[PDB]
Formats: sequence, structure tokens, C-alpha cells
Amino acid sequence: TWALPTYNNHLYKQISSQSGASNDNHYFGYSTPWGYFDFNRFHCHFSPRDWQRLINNNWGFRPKRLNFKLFNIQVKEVTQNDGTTTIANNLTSTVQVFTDSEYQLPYVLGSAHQGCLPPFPADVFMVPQYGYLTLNNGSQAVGRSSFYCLEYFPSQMLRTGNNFTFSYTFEDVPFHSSYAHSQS
Amino acid sequence: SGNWHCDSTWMGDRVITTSTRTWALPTYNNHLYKQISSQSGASNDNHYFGYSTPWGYFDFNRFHCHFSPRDWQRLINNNWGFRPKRLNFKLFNIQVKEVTQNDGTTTIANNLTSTVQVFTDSEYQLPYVLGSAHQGCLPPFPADVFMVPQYGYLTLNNGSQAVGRSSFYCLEYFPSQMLRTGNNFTFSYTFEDVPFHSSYAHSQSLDRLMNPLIDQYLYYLSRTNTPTGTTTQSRLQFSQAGASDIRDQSRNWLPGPCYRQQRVSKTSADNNNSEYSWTGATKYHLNGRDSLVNPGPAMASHKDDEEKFFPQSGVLIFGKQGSEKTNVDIEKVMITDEEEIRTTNPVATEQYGSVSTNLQRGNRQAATADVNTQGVLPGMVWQDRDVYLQGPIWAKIPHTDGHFHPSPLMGGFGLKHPPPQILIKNTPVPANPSTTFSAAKFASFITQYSTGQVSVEIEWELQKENSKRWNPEIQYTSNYNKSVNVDFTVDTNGVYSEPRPIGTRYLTRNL
Amino acid sequence: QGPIWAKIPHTDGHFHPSPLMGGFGLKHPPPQILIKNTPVPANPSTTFSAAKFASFITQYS
Repeated sequence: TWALPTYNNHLYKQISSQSGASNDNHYFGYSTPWGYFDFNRFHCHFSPRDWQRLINNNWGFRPKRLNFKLFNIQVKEVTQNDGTTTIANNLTSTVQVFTDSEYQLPYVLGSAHQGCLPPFPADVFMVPQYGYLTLNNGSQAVGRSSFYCLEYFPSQMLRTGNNFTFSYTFEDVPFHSSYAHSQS
Repeated sequence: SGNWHCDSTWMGDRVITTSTRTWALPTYNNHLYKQISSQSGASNDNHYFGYSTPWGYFDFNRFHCHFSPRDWQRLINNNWGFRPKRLNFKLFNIQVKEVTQNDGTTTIANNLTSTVQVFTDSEYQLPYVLGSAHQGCLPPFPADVFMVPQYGYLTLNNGSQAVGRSSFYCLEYFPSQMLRTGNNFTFSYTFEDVPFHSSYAHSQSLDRLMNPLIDQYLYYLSRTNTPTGTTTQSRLQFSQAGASDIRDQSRNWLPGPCYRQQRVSKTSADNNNSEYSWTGATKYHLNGRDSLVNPGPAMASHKDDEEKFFPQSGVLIFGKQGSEKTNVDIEKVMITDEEEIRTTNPVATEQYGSVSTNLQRGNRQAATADVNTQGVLPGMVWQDRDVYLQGPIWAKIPHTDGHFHPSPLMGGFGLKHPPPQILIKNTPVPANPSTTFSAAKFASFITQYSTGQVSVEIEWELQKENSKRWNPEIQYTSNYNKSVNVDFTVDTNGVYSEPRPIGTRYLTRNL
Repeated sequence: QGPIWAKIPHTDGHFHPSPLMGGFGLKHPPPQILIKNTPVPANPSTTFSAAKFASFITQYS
């Protein structure tokens, strides 16, 4: 179960280093309202038991396909009259979602950031904000630097009572090695 | 969405029942598992290691959920035996409520599409909680609305210490079907073939089974001394079993097994002046932890004259209506008593008999000892306990290789594959989440609860009464009381009550 | 708890593309999925305002 706040009050931002005089540490980048949930880690998929059962009996393994389905979307509106915090459900107010199979965006995952689906299924987690960096010098940004407006892609629209699926396929890749050799 | 069904129809051989109730499910432990153990209050026999979960489960194991006292009466008189066949189950009319208190004002706002999830398991892969006869049955009386009990289970341990053998579960790991308002749920189950229960008590006791008139042809040792010698005694003599001697007459089959119990009088004057009961208290044990013997092997409570005495343990002691939770005196609680099994099974308080000891000779005088315990032996028969009404229905045979005649000791039908449990849970709905990222587990939530209706239907199968007896029977009848207080009916203020338990053995068959 | 797959940086130069946190280097990893609420405006001004209209209603899903 996932919960999505609203970031930066719906507006892009330029973010850079504070210029704290460390030249090796500087960055030039953009924070966006877009959320993305990113599963790259095992314990999301495998329970310690199944891990144990697989790890003993198999030489190697690789993925083949994967399927993905959202469902049961709903929206909540918080409003505080004076100090009373109140949450009123709403309908037909829409959420929009798009993937890209064309690999046209900066690719954020792979740096092993926290925010995986929680190890333990009981807990409910927030979705991480997006963002990315770009070429720069200190605070200065080159003319080579790029920029994006994510709305520029054909996002499918979702409203309560609607679900979303897409089927993917992994390309053929050599098996991983689960074994260690018996002779040096 | 569904049509309320509470009713029973008589097909002859089979009889169908259905009942329906309204249920309400809170949210337990704020949606998080917990380790629970004993407080370590220094009593080593009392310790536990277990896990409490948010999951609710509603569990019907008792009769009075299914049968109304009338139908009970009508079935109990006319049938030798009965067992279930199938059962059908249907939820419907689910809805959700959200309570929110602004200042001190408690307000409940209905909501839609917020989902409840439910799964059964026909694969028997979970700890099996029912069968210990916990309270929380569907209320006896259909008018009332009841909360669903929280779940939980125990595991191997030592004191507070838990072994490495101990296990754990995450229930979300199963394919729960999802339910949203306007959706209903059904599954059809089937009971496996199991012997009929016995509703009858025999009309003739074992020892007295014989022909009065005809003498059997075997003999027995009559008298040692002719009289005299005396020092030379006398040669053995022989007589025949006859109408005059019932005891010496010979019998094929031996009464059932026994275990001793302690005799407690109702009269405090007769009961032992000093303290007993755990002095005391016949027990068995595992792993150095003595478990007091709760209702045990079947056996008869009392002989004819006493009626005051009752077994200290085996007899089921129910409470009456409005009973106290602790330190309640007897007059508020009902004692069940079985005098009807005197035909076969032994008396509880008494010994099983006497047994030879020494191997006699001229100077060696015979010696015997009262046998305090007897196991099963070839050529033995015994009767199963009564099921009463508020008593349990079925229990699960522990899945194991070792078995002998799997009859539960609270009475009922041992099933190899009992009706699967059903578990139910609300879907957690998050509170206002933090704006910036927080590495925390996000413990905030919105309070709510749900409710709906549940329709349980069982199809019984019967065996009709063929009895050829001449003289009139014994039937169960509520009568002879002119009191203003009516049985099985609400008081003036609407609180239901049950006067006394109702056993199943009324009719009669010859042995 | 370690990572699963990482993307080969799309380039001509390669030698034996095995990520250094361990995993499966993919030429075409599972695509990302992005998700956003639709902004719902607060009470707008009666008369025209040249401003970008920064008011909004707070919510989450």
C-alpha cells in the first residue's frame, strides 16, 4: 500500500549546491513534483524462507518477464479549519501515470537509494520524490546542460475504479553464479 | 444485495439450517504485529510465547448458533443419529464507517470504496485456533450484534526464551480476495464421511445381560473347605452359574477404560475441612510442566444414591447467564452431570476393581490391591460423551501418525479436514503523510471500522427412529413450573438466558 | 537487500558490462513508472489577474 504526497506545491525548481567551498562537492539539478516508486532490491520480492529455499537448490537463475498492476486508487483531501485537522474523501479527482519504454529520461534508479517497497508487507510507505542532476561547474551551469518538462509525454489518466497493467520482457542475459569453486 | 435467510426446512432424511447475524470489526493493535509472552510471574508451568495480529476471524463452533431450542427439541427426540454433509457460506452487505472526534464531538462519517479483504485457506497451512472452545460464537439470540474476535497463536518456548524451532507467519502472504461495497462472497464446502453421532442410551447394563431362567453350562470354583480340615483344608468343589448367582456368571465383553478422579461434595460440611484441589488434583505433564487434567476420558459421575457428589475436574462446569468472570459461587453456574452412561463406562470416583497380588501357598495368605488405572485391553466397549447444546461441534484431529480412535474429549466429530477458517481485515488507510521524505515507517493512520452480515448454512443428514418398544418413552419437556419466570426468553429488560444444559441422550435402544 | 539490476550506460565503449554492486546489467531495464496528482485550483480571483495563480488545494492519494 502506497501513499503519495504533493511535492514543492506543484512547481519545478532549480537546485544547486550551497557553494560551501568544497569544489569536488557541487551539483546542478532540478526537483520536480513527480513521484516514482522504484523497486530495485531483492527483499521486496523474496521472503527469507523462499530465499533460503532457492539459494540452496539452484546453480543459477535469471528473470524472464514481469507483470505489473495498479488498482484501488483513491484520493484524500486534508483541510484544517482552525486547528482541527480533517480529511474528507473525494471522487473523480484524477491521478495520472505514465511509463516510458523508450528510455528517453534520465535514469534515476541504480544508485541504490532507500525507498524500496518495505521488507515487511504490513507497513505502508511513502513514494519518493523525483529529481536529477546535470553538467555544471560549481554553481555555474554549462550551455551543454539540458532540461525536461515531464508533462510533455502521453500520460495515461486514472480515476477511481480504474486499474493499470503492462507486460514487460527481460532480454536474454547470462545466469548469475550462485556457487563457489572447490579448488584454487 | 442478498436476501436475509434464517429458517429450517425438513426434507426427511436431510434437514437444512440457515442463520444470519450482523457483525462489526474494529482494528486491532493499530495494524501491526506484536510479540507477546508471559509476564514471567515466576510460575514456570505458566508461560507462553506468541504473536498477536490485526487479523480478525469469526468462528462458529457450537450448536446454539445453528439450532433454535425448538428445533433442538424436535430433532433430539426423533432421531437415532445425525452428521453434517455440506455447508454453504455467504457474506453480503458490507459497509465501512470512519469515526473522527473533533474536540470532544464523536462523529461517524460513512465512506465508499474503502476496501475490506478476506481469505480462507482450504489447505490447512495455518495454526488452527478454533477447537479450544473460546467464547465469541455467533450470539445465541439473533437480535444481538457482536464483535469479531482478534486472532493470535502460540509457539514452542521455554519461559520467556523461544527456541530456534519456533516459527512465524505473515498472513498477507496468502491470496486474499478483495471486497468492496456492493460485492458478496460465497464458497461451498463438503464434510467428509464420518460415523453418526449417538443420540441414544442403552436399556440394559452389561453385567445384567443374560437369560434369567437358563443356567449356563460352565462351572466355577465353589468353596475351598468342605468344611474343615482345617489344617488339611479340603479338596476343591464346584458349582454352576445359576439364577441365584449373577456375579459368577460368565461374560464376553469388558467395560471400558477408566481413570480415577477426586470426589467433592456439594455440602461443605462433608467436604474435607482442610485445603485440597491442587493438593491434590490428578494431573499429567509435559517437559516438567504439570497440566491439570481437564475433561478427560468419558465415565459416569455418580452412583444412584449420592447425587450430591460430583467429579472435581472432568465434569464440564458452565456458567449461567450474567455470570461473574472470577471467584463466582456455585449457585450462579450450571454443573452438567452424566448418570446415563452407568450402563457401560465406570464410575469416576471409584476404583476400577481389585487385582490379585501374591502367589498363594499354605502359609501365604492371598493379597490384592485396588487398581487405580486401566488402559485399553482387548474386548472392551465404551460410550462417547454427550454433545449438549452450547457445547462444541467439531474439532480437528492433530495431524500426526499416532492415533487411537480419534474422538475429541469435549465431544463432537473429529474431522480430518475441518471447515476452513475465514479471516478478515480492514485495509489500512494512511493519515496525512509528511511533505518531505522521512525514513520512518510512517505509523500514522485513520481510524475506522466496518460491518456486514454473514449467512451460514448447513445441511444435516439424519437417521430416523425405527424403535419397536411398547411402553411410553422418555422425552424432553419443559413443564411443571408455574413461575412467572419463563425459560429461554428475554427478561423484562431484554436480557436472554438459558436455564439448564440439554443433553442428547433421551431415547432408548436395547444393547 | 542488495540491488538487482542496473542499466549499462548507453555508450560504445564497454568491457564485460557487469555492475560493481552486483546484479544483471540490462540493455533495456524495466522502464520506470512515474505518478503525480492532478493539481486542483483553490478559489480563483473574481477579476482577471495576470499572476500565475499560485493557489492550490492540498490533498494526497
